Amino acid sequence: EEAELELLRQFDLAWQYGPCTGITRLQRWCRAKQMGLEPPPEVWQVLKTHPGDPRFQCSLWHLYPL
Amino acid sequence: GLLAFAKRRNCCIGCRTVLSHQGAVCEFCQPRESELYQKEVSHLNALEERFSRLWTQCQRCQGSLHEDVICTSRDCPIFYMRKKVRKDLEDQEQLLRRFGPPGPEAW
Amino acid sequence: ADQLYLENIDEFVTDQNKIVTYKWLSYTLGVHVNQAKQMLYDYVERKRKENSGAQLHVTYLVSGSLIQNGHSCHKVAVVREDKLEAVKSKLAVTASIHVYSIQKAMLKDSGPLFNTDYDILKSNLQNCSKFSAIQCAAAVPRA
Amino acid sequence: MFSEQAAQRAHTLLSPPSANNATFARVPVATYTNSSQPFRLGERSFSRQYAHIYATRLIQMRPFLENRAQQHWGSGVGVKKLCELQPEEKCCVVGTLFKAMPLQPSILSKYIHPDDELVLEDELQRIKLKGTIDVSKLVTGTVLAVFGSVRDDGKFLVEDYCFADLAPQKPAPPLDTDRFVLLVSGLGLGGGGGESLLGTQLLVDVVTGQLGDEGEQCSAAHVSRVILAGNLLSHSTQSASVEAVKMLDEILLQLSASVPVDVMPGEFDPTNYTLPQQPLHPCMFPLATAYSTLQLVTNPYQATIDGVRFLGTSGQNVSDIFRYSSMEDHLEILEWTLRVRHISPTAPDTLGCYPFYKTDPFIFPECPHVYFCGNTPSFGSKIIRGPEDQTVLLVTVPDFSATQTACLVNLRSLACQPISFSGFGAEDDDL
Ligand code: SF4
Ligand SMILES: [Zn+2]
Repeated sequence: EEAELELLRQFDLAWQYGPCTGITRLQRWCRAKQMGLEPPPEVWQVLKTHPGDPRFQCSLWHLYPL
Repeated sequence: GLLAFAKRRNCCIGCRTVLSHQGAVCEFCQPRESELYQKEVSHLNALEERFSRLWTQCQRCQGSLHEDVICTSRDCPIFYMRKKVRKDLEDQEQLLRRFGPPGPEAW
Repeated sequence: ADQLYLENIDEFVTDQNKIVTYKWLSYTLGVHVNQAKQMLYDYVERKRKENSGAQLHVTYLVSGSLIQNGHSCHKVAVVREDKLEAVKSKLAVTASIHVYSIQKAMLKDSGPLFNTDYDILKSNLQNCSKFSAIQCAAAVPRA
Repeated sequence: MFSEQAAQRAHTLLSPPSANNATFARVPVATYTNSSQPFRLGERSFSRQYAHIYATRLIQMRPFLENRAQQHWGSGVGVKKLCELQPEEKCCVVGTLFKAMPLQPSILSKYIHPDDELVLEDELQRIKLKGTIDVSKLVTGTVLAVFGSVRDDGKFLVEDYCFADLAPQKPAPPLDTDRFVLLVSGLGLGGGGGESLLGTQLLVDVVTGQLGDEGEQCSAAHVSRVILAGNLLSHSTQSASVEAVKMLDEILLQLSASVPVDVMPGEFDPTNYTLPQQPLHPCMFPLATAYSTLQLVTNPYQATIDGVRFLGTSGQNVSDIFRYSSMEDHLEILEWTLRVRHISPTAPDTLGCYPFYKTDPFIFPECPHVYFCGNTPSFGSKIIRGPEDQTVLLVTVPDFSATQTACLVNLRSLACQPISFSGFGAEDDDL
């Protein structure tokens, strides 16, 4: 923790995985894996050792009335 | 405070009588259900047409068609008029699922 | 036999002053459709050979192929009593001729010939494939 | 085809009554498979934005255009991203169009104007385009490859450009005895004349087996299916619609007695507005839901009818392209839609759709044998060829309320013949 919260914030702004501020984080991870762009096997391995926490399993701007 | 402790009583679409069970129509107002389905699908149809004209206008005012919109401009009518149609559509879509589905989906 | 439907048509047409299509005369007398067309042709031939000056008007149906500009279309028309042979000579191939209706006093357009068939359908709604030449098998009331 | 066989016998009906009259049987429909499952939407969550659709469109359409620009301009390839371009160097770019037209209405008849620009756009930035390219034939939303160089004013000079093209197509088995399929569109129940009423009556009377001699009754018994394609209730003004569903229920009852029927929603029909239109609810048809020969589908309809695979719409993509382009011929617009590998490229920018996010479903994944359209103002049909062994029959279905014309498609020779109905009107040739 506090190092796992920057890896996800770095996965969320890389443009080669998609334009993602409307959906979940694991849905975008599996969308890129289907098309197989290059999802890395570390943004998966922190979404498995946690429960349904809203500060891991949510996009950066999931507040913010946009 | 008290607003969270809802019961969410269902109501007849025809004559507004609260009753037990989830069916949309009332037992006295049943022979008239095709007309009550006809009514309100022309409302869902007009909310669908308003969602699409607004959420693609932000893409042309922003410049790009491939990246997210971030513009909370308080002097634009576009902002917060694009926020309420999501909820109107959220509500009007769920009122028509009182009626069954028009077919299967797992075939 | 013959006098039965001959007198029935002679009271339907000339006394009650009605308009008799083949489908009305097959829902009245409970007859097959082709046999009803044959009945109407029998009546018109008898009463047009007897007298030649009756108060009787006919309308027929002509169907068949055509070529307008290269392409082969299929034209189907409900025609009056004056214009039959010209419509028959415009066509290329002929495929169907029978009788459609008879009248007492002449109409102006094809208005009431839909009203009659519609109204006799309106009360007779559990049977339409009853006197039909095609009898499918998978269409029986199930759901 | 049909009217050739309809004269192949003897004529009995200008005769006095007989002992027997012949009857027949409807031909079996021993194979059918609906494969329109990507258009049936079970969950239907809104609250996304329209940027997930363009991104997956580009990501899926990119290898087709790379693989065609290789064999169309030589394997000495120069394909490059829009940011890595050097001034005045020959390269190939793969991107998405955006047409910048004024006179297109904003929130607060054709719409093409003599000045309007094209812009090639990728995920990161844009660039303007001039040179040898058509300014008014192309529409916003087409993905294409292009050849040229970055000039000094920041613009781009285009020499030639290529589209995605036709998809692969497996061959169909041949048939033994010819079966026919009838296509109708746009009855317009609610307004539109009285000659349309007798035309609709004569059409259902021919197909059900009530009209004509043993030739017509032998030939209409071979018609295996009936497809009704959109715009069933033409409406004069919304703000009438309740009394029209009763008559549509009666007509679908009189057709569900003999044939199998497939019914599709249209521009005015009681469904949603976005483009994968969902099937009609059965609670508006009391009478016709007794039989299991009536079926209700939606807009983008696929099927496999007796080996031959069909795909069609009710004519909402073709008229949308007709609004914001310069092409007039509807058969040409249908073939162009086939050429860019997308059923409706102008969506969403001027034709609304659902906000998908996983995969864009309007990209052709295979090639259909038949491909029809909806409510077009006149009949037309054609056969086109692919680069490989790919042949496609293209039909435009007319509109019944004006022309009173339907189409017969043979399933063994694969040809289409028009059928027209016309009762006599107020006609007197002595004036
Ligand atoms: S909310 Fe209004 S100002 Fe902001 S991008 Fe949309 S249209 Fe433009
Ligand atoms: Zn009630």
